[PDB]
Amino acid sequence: SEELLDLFNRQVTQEFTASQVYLSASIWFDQNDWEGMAAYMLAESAEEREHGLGFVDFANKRNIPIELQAVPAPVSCAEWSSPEDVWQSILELEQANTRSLLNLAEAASTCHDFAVMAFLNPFHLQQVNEEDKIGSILAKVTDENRTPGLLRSLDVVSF
Amino acid sequence: SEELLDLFNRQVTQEFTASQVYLSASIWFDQNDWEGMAAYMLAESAEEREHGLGFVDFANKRNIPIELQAVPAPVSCAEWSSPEDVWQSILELEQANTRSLLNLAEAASTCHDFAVMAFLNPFHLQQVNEEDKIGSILAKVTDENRTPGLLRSLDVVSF
Amino acid sequence: SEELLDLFNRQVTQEFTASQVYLSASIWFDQNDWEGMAAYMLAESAEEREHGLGFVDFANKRNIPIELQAVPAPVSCAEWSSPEDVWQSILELEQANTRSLLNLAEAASTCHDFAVMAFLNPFHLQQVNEEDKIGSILAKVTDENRTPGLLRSLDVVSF
Amino acid sequence: EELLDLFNRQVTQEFTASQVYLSASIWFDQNDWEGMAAYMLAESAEEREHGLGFVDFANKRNIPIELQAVPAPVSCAEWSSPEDVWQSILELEQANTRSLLNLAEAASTCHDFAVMAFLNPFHLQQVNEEDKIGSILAKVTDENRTPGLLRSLDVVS
Amino acid sequence: SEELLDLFNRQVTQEFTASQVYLSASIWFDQNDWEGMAAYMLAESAEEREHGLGFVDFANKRNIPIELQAVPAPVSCAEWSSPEDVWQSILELEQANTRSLLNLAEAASTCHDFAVMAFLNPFHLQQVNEEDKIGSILAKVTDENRTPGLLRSLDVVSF
Ligand SMILES: [Fe+3]
Ligand SMILES: [Fe+3]
Ligand SMILES: [Fe+3]
Ligand SMILES: [Fe+3]
Ligand SMILES: [Fe+3]
Ligand SMILES: [Fe+3]
Ligand SMILES: [Fe+3]
Ligand SMILES: [Fe+3]
Ligand SMILES: [Fe+3]
Ligand SMILES: [Fe+3]
Ligand SMILES: [Fe+3]
Ligand SMILES: [Fe+3]
Ligand SMILES: [Fe+3]
Ligand SMILES: [Fe+3]
Ligand SMILES: [Fe+3]
Ligand SMILES: [Fe+3]
Ligand SMILES: [Fe+3]
Ligand SMILES: [Fe+3]
Ligand SMILES: [Fe+3]
Repeated sequence: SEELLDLFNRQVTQEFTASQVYLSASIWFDQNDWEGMAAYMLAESAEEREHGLGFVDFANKRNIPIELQAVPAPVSCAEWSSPEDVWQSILELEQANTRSLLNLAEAASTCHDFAVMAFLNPFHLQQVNEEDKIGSILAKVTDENRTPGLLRSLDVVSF
Repeated sequence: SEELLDLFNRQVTQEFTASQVYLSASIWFDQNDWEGMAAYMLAESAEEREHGLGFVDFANKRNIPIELQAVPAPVSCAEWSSPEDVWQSILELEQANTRSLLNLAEAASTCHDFAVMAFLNPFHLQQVNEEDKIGSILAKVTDENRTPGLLRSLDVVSF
Repeated sequence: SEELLDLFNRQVTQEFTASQVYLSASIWFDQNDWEGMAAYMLAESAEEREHGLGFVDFANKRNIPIELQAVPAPVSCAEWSSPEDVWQSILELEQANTRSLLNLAEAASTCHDFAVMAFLNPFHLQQVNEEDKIGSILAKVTDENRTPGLLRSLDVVSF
Repeated sequence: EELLDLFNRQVTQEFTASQVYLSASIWFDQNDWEGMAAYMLAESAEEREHGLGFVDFANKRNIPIELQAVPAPVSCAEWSSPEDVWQSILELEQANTRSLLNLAEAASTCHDFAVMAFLNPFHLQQVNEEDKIGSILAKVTDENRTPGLLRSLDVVS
Repeated sequence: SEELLDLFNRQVTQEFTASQVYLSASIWFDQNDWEGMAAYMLAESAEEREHGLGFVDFANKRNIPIELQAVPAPVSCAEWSSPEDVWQSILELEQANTRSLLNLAEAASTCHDFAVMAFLNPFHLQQVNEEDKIGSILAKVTDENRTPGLLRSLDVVSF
């Protein structure tokens, strides 16, 4: 019971942690003049914030008390020295959002909490699409960057 | 007091000097068949002329006498043998426009000339955006030109 | 700063003093059948009251207490005998308004009151425009009035 | 090529004229002739467009252009009334016309039919311009015979 | 006199010869799967036909008898083994159209035939723009083809 409350609460922190990692990725791309990839990251930073606010709003409706935790400093921007490194961290970040949601669904399932299971369904399916989209961008970036300059030519055109 | 008059007057010459450097860059790019970069430079040549005319118009309103100086021949087109060289001179040129405006703001500040400080504010912020935009283009051009031909393929698509 | 609060209060008084002086000019012009110059003066009497109202609204928001002072009786109308005299008094009035504003900005700058200085900026620039416009009308009035009846032909035309 | 040199000098002459027009705009604004000031500011932008048109044709025709300094205007020092300013501007347009005719004579000697064709609309624009300027100068010279009267007509044009 | 008739007549053959060379270039590009460059050539083939018909129409109006000559087989498509070779032949072809028009203008000039000189003026200026545009495309193609594959990537995007 309490475990469900705790995992709901942790989900909000995970989505806001992901919002800040995406903002860090936007900064790294703008600082290195990848304005197209920076705008994509900034849009995802706002979207993850929206995911967190949806969990807050449902929790309030369901009388699940939310206590906002610290949103950790992103520190993957330590590692990053090329756009591949940034997109690989973003892929790992979406995988962690997916695992957080599955853990939460498992707790709900154990509790027979059908309303929380229902609420999570569109997020499970969102995550499938997000991991697919980021996986695909990572593949494109890794392939284009085999030729000097070429990756730039595709921040400019796409994004 | 007089120093403020002189620096106002010099600002007009700096913006018209920059207008002519951008026209020289347009010529170098058209002569070398970079029609996209040439059209960007020609647009900036007109914009710097507009900055100079705004300083003339304010000076007339504020009874700061303007005496138009010679606009020097651009001679950076000596150096240029690749688009990187052109964009690097343009970056240096915007940095000199920014320094000219800051010197002018310092004189105004010393004189407690609040109207001239206010007038300069949108130009300080314009310059921040211009140095950022030219820095970013220079980075893109330097990276694309690591592969023969590739830079061309992006005059054509962007610009 | 007592100085800064008093000068803010004084600025409201100066804008309302100027409103009344413009209304006095409108009466002189209407009495002497210069209906075009009267309507100009009436529009400016309303604009200077809007300036004073702008200062009262910002003072209220910034917790600057406003004590409304008397708006003195205009005295120049006792001595005006031609349009040139009236326009010369309005130029002087505008020069006063600008001095009052620069005094207030000097007090704000000493107090490092960044918000008050930022509020004043559009008024600094408006005064450059108003002094230029009045000085140019005064110049046209003074030249046209060298031929009998010619200035009348220009209240009728412009205004 | 004296042809090449004259084509470069034409760019410099148009930008020289742009600056002389801007200097006339400033003398008029300083002296509260805002109407005549706006006419000269428009001409200053038009002359810069004539120079840009020359640069563009030279780039297409592979005529190398090397931008020269644009000399500071000096006729403002002597102006004391609008008639002086307008008289300098008529002299400036006569100089622009002469520069175009010198370029056209070299193109004709060279049998450069493309450059002669390119110049034709500029020869006709100069006729129109010298006419308009000579007409305004005549109107200003006549109106300024009565004190104040010229002013009364800046404000109405 | 007769020389003017002959050179008018030869101009029609030159424009129709150029129409067929452009059609040959379209075929070579379609056969080698350069559909963007093929469509440009086909458009120029129709345009040169239009230039020839304009000369026919003026000649009819001016009572210059036209006798249509054989339009020669294009045989530059012998040489061609890369798009650079095609564009270089097209540049040479526009240079020959320009020379044909200048020869014709010289004959008209000698004859003091002011109507034929006037008629040719827009064609002299068309040619300046055409040689500039083809020169520029040739430069782009020669530079892009320094990297395998890259030129293709710009038939697809431009054209
Ligand atoms: Fe997302
Ligand atoms: Fe997304
Ligand atoms: Fe999320
Ligand atoms: Fe996500
Ligand atoms: Fe700019
Ligand atoms: Fe720009
Ligand atoms: Fe500038
Ligand atoms: Fe700039
Ligand atoms: Fe006002
Ligand atoms: Fe006003
Ligand atoms: Fe006021
Ligand atoms: Fe006022
Ligand atoms: Fe003109
Ligand atoms: Fe001109
Ligand atoms: Fe002109
Ligand atoms: Fe064509
Ligand atoms: Fe074409
Ligand atoms: Fe043709
Ligand atoms: Fe052609």
